[PDB]
Amino acid sequence: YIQERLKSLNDIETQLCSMLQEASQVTFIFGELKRGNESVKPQFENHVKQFYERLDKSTTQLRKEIQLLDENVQDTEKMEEQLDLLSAILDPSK
Amino acid sequence: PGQALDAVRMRLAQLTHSLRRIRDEMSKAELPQWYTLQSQLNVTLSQLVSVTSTLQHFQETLDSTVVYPLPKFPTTSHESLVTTLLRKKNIPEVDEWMKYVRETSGVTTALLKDEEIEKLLQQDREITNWARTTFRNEYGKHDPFNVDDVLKFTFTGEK
Amino acid sequence: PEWIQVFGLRTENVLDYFAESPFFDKTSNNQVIKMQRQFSQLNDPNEEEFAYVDPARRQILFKYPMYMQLEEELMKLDIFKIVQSRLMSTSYHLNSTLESLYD
Amino acid sequence: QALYEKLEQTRTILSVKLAELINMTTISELAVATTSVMMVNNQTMQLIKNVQDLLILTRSIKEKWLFDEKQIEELLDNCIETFVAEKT
Amino acid sequence: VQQLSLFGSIGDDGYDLLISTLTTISGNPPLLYNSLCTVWKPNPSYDVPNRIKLSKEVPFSYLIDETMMDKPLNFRILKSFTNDKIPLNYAMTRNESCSPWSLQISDIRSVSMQTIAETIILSSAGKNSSVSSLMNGLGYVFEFQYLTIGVKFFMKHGLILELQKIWQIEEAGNSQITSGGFLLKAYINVSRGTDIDRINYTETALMNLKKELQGYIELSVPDRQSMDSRV
Amino acid sequence: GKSAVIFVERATPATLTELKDALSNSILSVRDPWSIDFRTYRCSIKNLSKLMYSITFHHHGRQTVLIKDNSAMVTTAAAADIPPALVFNGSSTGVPESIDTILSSKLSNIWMQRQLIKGDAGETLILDGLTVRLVNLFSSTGFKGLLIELQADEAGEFETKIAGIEGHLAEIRAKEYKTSSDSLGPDTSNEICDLAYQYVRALEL
Ligand SMILES: [Se]
Ligand SMILES: [Se]
Ligand SMILES: [Se]
Ligand SMILES: [Se]
Ligand SMILES: [Se]
Ligand SMILES: [Se]
Ligand SMILES: [Se]
Ligand SMILES: [Se]
Ligand SMILES: [Se]
Ligand SMILES: [Se]
Ligand SMILES: [Se]
Ligand SMILES: [Se]
Ligand SMILES: [Se]
Ligand SMILES: [Se]
Ligand SMILES: [Se]
Ligand SMILES: [Se]
Ligand SMILES: [Se]
Ligand SMILES: [Se]
Ligand SMILES: [Se]
Ligand SMILES: [Se]
Ligand SMILES: [Se]
Ligand SMILES: [Se]
Ligand SMILES: [Se]
Ligand SMILES: [Se]
Repeated sequence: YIQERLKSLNDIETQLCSMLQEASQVTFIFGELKRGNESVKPQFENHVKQFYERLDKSTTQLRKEIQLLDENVQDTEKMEEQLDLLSAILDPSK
Repeated sequence: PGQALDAVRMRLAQLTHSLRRIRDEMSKAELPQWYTLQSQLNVTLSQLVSVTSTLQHFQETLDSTVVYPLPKFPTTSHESLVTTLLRKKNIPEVDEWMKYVRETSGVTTALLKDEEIEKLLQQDREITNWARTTFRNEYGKHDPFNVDDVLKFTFTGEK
Repeated sequence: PEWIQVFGLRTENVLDYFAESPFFDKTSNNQVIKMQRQFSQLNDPNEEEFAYVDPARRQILFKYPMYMQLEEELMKLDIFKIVQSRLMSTSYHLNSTLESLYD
Repeated sequence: QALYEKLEQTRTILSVKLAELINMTTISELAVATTSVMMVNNQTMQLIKNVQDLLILTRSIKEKWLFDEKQIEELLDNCIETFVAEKT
Repeated sequence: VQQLSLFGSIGDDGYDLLISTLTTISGNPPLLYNSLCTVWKPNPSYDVPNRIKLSKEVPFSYLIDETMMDKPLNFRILKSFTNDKIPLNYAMTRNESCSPWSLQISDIRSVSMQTIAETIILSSAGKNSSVSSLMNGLGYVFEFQYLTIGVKFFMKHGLILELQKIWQIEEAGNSQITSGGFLLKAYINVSRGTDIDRINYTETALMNLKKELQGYIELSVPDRQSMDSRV
Repeated sequence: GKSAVIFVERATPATLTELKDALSNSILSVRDPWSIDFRTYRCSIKNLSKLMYSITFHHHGRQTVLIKDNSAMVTTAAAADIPPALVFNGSSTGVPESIDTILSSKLSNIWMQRQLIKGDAGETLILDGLTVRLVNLFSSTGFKGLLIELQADEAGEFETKIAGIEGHLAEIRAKEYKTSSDSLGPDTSNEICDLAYQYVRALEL
């Protein structure tokens, strides 16, 4: 059940690529209707729009390293460290 | 005078009740609590002030005709002078901040043009409008075993 | 209004009416139709209670001794937003205190 | 967690709601000075709200992290020559 | 002594996790203790309710008799038995000396706690000596018999959880009701009528797990009509 | 021959302290104090030995048992005297019960306790190879008696031990009270169990 939850996890992750990217075609048409006196309206917004949401494309670079982390990835057993001292005392006499 | 004007005031009381809780939470400092909850519970209570601020603009003909102070009966002999700046309303520094709205009004401005400059203000807004039907149009783009009782009834033997 | 008035005026009641129009300096013409009477007071100087009721003024004006003179010339006759603009200012102190909260 | 789906897909609907009323930033006297910082705060509020649901879901993608003994032979054979080769 | 309890279940396959997720979350892994609870009515023909109960834990060679149960192990009995359910037919009633045997009594708005007062035993002998005879000879004759195993994980505040599976042995042959998956159990047997403010702190340590445990399988307590020892 | 016991229906608590002086030659050590009870469970059932009998004894802890018509078994209220392995099956309640709070209060409809008597704060003294502990009883009838015990290490010396009991008891210069030496099962495996038959049988119950 590690697959369904990382399945919804890249199934919400691809809903961010339709999220940060629509923050592209949002900035584009603001330069076409542009060339006007006040055409700097969308410049306080769009440029606050793709300045703001372009750090939501930062959060889209952390997702795949998590699914590349599936590629990349009292209470002790230290009783076996008494295997470690053990080998040493057999090492001292041997 | 305003048989329904009082039902507007009870809706000023519903919105004023947004202040009640808010300000008694202010004093609820300085020990820190629930930013998400309160912030959202402060924002939400603020909005409605504007929406009762809205339901007033439909009645805006009676704040213009103004219905105004035919209203003061009491004869509160002097001490209502504080009810007089209180009845008085008028504008606070917020007015000092209204001229900051006047220098933000900046320029502009009339005396500036008469008309055809204004008709270039309205023809200036209306073109911000069409850019939005080009906007919404590109937006829709990506949009079994028996319940343990009977088993304890099976600890009662029941089959 | 005006203070140098009552200092030498000695207001009283119905002679304190004029100390208003003249004090506030707001009465123009149709309050000056009551200036045609005191200007024909100075220019001149050189039952029927069922034939009466104003009742806007008869169910209000009640007991006045002479508005009568202006009542016969009243026989011949013919901002709840600004209390809410300082409660707009109640919004700004929450606007800047909410804004200074934002920092 | 099917409720991270119901809230953060209502947060997805919130990214959907957050782009909705924000760009929606619109083009009375007292109340039309009102609505103009009403969306500077409540468009950008809800903007730090899906910015907060950006962080909530940015670092809550991170909470998706979550013998030679030879029996007693090599035990008691070296459990003597330890201590009786210790004192003797 | 008033004790309180509740339970739930999950598939056999997603019991691989839960077993070492009762190792991760409990701080102790499940451990095997065999428990066979047997019944006796009072002698049903008396005529002048709680039926008689009994228990024991037993030679590991005697439970599973086939090649010492196919070599040794601890949790290897987990994946082995579903419809194979008879390790022993019960050898009928079994039991003239009785061996160690024990019992207790428990009688009946968040949770439910029965007053449970207990006891133990050693051995029997004489005219009617045996366990079946000194059972109906005590005036209580057999109604039924039951059995199980368990895997328990130690916890804070003397809390323990034993995942279990049961069988029923009788006249028509014995078969395990563990069918369909695995079971679990946990309890706290209080000092008799112990402080209820520990009966409000007994629930809330269990509410952690109840709505923490809710969602691997829900945390809920079973019906009372089925609770009473009544027959 | 590791056990035996006896009682008296004629005696007083003021005849209880006396035998010390002439038995003070054999007493090396005074060990810890016992306590006790005894009661009869009368089944309320109709018709059909019909008298159910109960008892309890604390010397470094307690445990209980019952005997009716030559069929008996042993029990406990204790966790130590109960293998911890009994609780290892988890089978153990850990919520141990008075058996007399089990039968009297739970079972009140049919078998309610039909008799009660006992005596308290017993003591010990050491008779070589067979201990001797002593305590007195009090009925509803006023003072109802006295009672004492002995337990032998060696089995074969049990003939000289039962011979030595009445020889220091002939010096009693007092009037008869008797006992039973019998064993329930021809087995009689418990030096713990076989003085309880010399108890209930010699209490004439
Ligand atoms: Se975003
Ligand atoms: Se990684
Ligand atoms: Se070790
Ligand atoms: Se209201
Ligand atoms: Se306040
Ligand atoms: Se506040
Ligand atoms: Se303003
Ligand atoms: Se007058
Ligand atoms: Se005039
Ligand atoms: Se008048
Ligand atoms: Se008139
Ligand atoms: Se603030
Ligand atoms: Se903010
Ligand atoms: Se700060
Ligand atoms: Se907006
Ligand atoms: Se306003
Ligand atoms: Se708003
Ligand atoms: Se060592
Ligand atoms: Se646990
Ligand atoms: Se097996
Ligand atoms: Se309970
Ligand atoms: Se029984
Ligand atoms: Se609960
Ligand atoms: Se239950």
